[PDB]
Amino acid sequence: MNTVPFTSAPIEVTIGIDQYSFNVKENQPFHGIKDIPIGHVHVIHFQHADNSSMRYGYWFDCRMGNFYIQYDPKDGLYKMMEERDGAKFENIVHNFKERQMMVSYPKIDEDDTWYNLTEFVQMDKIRKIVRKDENQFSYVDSSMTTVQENELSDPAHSLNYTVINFKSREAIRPGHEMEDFLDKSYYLNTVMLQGIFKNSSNYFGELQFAFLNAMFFGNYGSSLQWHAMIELICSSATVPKHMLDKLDEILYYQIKTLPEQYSDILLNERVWNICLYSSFQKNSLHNTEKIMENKYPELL
Amino acid sequence: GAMNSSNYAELFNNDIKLFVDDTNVYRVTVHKTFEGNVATKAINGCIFTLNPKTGHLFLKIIHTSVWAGQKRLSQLAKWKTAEEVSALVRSLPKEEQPKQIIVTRKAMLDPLEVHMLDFPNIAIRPTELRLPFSAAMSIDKLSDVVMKATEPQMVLFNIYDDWLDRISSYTAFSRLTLLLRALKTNEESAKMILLSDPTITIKSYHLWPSFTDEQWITIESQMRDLILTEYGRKYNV
Ligand SMILES: C[C@@H](C#N)CNC(=O)c1ccccc1
Ligand SMILES: C[C@@H](C#N)CNC(=O)c1ccccc1
Repeated sequence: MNTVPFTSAPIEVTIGIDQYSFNVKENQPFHGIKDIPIGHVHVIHFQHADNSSMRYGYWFDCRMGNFYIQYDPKDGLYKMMEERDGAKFENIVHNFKERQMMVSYPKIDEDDTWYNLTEFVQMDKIRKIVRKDENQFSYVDSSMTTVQENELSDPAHSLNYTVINFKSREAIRPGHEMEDFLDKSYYLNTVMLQGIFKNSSNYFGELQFAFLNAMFFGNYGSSLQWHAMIELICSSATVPKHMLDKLDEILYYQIKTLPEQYSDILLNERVWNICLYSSFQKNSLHNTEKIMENKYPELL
Repeated sequence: GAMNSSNYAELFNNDIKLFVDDTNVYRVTVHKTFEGNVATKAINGCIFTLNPKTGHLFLKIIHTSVWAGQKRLSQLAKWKTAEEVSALVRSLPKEEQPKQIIVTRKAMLDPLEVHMLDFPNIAIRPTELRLPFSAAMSIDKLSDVVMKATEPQMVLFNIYDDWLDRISSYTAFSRLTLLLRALKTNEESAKMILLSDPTITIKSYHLWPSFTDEQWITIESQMRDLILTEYGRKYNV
């Protein structure tokens, strides 16, 4: 169980760690988060009390280094940093733990929610989508645009998600126009899975990463990516049975975790109605269809 | 964006554009089977591709053999239309290729877009107008070449005859749309108006009769009356 210490909390802020959150009062003696489960990526995220604009945060994996948070009064945000002096870090942590000024990652033992939301998300793959090679952790915020959003303006600050475009030469083989548009299996299985992603584990991971950034930061381009990756599978007549069964589990946990009062903005009516009721896979997502119908029957 | 009343004069500027109408591509007769069920029999169709500035009509005849053994024919028909329009564009010299293709039905947008991916600079546009191009098969010479076809064939016509020698494209298109609206609303009456006088003939190389300017005014008024009349006989006004 690892720890992310905080130097201090000089401004009042709501702090999230994965699906949990707590409010820290201005200058409240707070020194970080302990008992973080090893084996998963994590996200530590922030919303200032004065400016609910700009949710922002950091994806990290405590196996890759010792990370801490420190407020920067010039740039006006909580910044993640790496401490390279291993013994300095252990001594800081042990002192803050002895003084009981650390919130405890509050995982229930029955609860596999975080695993289920991050099964195929890796820190090495997150760094290939969020490019800042000098750091081992990755910053994301509400405003960052995607490569595809920019094609339609600061490149270093972009989410490089694999661009999916159903009316593009990449998606449509010459001479198979109608075939490939109405049945996207070629594009899913050959172009994306065999050619770009490399396996389904990587396709599921970017789809999971897209969802988490949409949910935690309200990142609009991330939501677009999540839905595009769902639609590409549901609109393929030929999908390996193991991928369909896994997709159903993935989406079930995403829909289960979504805050009810954000569904209006985070869920695209057209994609979900098409996917659950019209597409080739309309009958292959039993768990997802049951939770969607019992939790958001209005959208449908 | 969409083509409507507000941007109507754009049809007659000097940027090459084509209308594509697919309403006569897939044509069937519905009939009963010996067992008392219903079946369809396809008949030859056509794609109506028209340059509104010049009158040049590219009439691609769709022979019933293209449907043999195929499923979901109404959907296929849109993709077949898009395939043939794309093939036509590719066949034209670069300086003759359109800058815009306006589809008369919005369901043609995605099929045409996908087939024209190789032409990113050709805009594919819908229209808010309810244009009467379905009535093209009420022009006797066009219907005749479609029904006689025994194989796929492209036939070129000028749908304006020689009108552009005397009138502008705007006026020619307006006359065409009036004639076709009349043929669509009451084909028999409309054809009575056009051929009533045995002394006005259709030249071998033309589609419509050889009316003088004055006779065209009389004809055009008669077509308007019909379209209003029928609008009464239909709405009881
Ligand atoms: C009771 C504390 C002491 N000493 C340990 N709890 C916290 O630091 C904390 C808990 C919730 C919100 C913000 C901070
Ligand atoms: C852009 C390609 C790369 N790298 C494909 N994306 C992934 O493999 C991936 C991206 C994020 C999380 C998990 C997997």
